[PDB]
Amino acid sequence: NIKKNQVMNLGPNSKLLKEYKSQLIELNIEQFEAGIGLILGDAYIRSRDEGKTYCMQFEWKNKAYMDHVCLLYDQWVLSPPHKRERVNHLGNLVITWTAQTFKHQAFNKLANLFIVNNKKTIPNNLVENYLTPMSLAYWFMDDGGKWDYNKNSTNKSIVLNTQSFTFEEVEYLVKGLRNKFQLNCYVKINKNKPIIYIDSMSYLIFYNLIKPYLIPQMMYKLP
DNA sequence: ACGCTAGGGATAACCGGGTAATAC
DNA sequence: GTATTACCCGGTTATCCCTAGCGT
Ligand SMILES: [Ca+2]
Ligand SMILES: [Ca+2]
Ligand SMILES: [Ca+2]
Repeated sequence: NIKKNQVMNLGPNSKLLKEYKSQLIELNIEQFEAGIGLILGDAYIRSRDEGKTYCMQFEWKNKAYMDHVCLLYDQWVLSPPHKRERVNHLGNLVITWTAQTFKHQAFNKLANLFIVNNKKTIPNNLVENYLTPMSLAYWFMDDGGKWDYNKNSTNKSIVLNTQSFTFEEVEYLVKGLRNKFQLNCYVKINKNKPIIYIDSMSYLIFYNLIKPYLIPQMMYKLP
């Protein structure tokens, strides 16, 4: 075999790199299930060879969450998280962490569920067939948040920020969330765009499913 | 009198493209 | 000189959080 450490400094077209990539066949169960939530959430899955191979790009503010995701698909990620620091139009410095997998056919397994002809879509019964408690956990760590950010609140309502998807796509996601996980949720409007509102009634049932995957530095997102 | 929204803001993400390092 | 491609860019804004002030 070939160790990861031997190709953590070699160039992109390295012979030893390609032989290491041939040793890896598919994503493991944890990498696929989490991938679902990540692609629904904050991750970006892309092909440059028109569908032959795919890779995932990551960018987050939270260094620790970036570290956790990098460790997940450890064998798919060559480098440690890289730091950016950019100046925006106001003239403010913005600190963010970035990382990416190498391209590999194993990622086609994930991308074939979302990317159809360049543009990302959501299949009719995605949640019912593919979304697991682990998928919901990473999706929450990406898009999750509170409904009530007022200090001192009895409202334990969860929100999933899905402003990028169409109202139809989100409506279908709500159908899955209600049926598979018995969640009292529905679509709400924010900036003329859809979000998933989870009622405080289903908070216990939602928390129990995502407990065995949550990281401490992401516990602030919970009410 | 104050809980709870809808409205809003400066990000914290998401998109592709460019490049610099190997193979032949 | 052309193919390959992980790492690194810049464009750009929908995000997650914050809160005015509405509604009872
Ligand atoms: Ca997201
Ligand atoms: Ca996020
Ligand atoms: Ca976005």
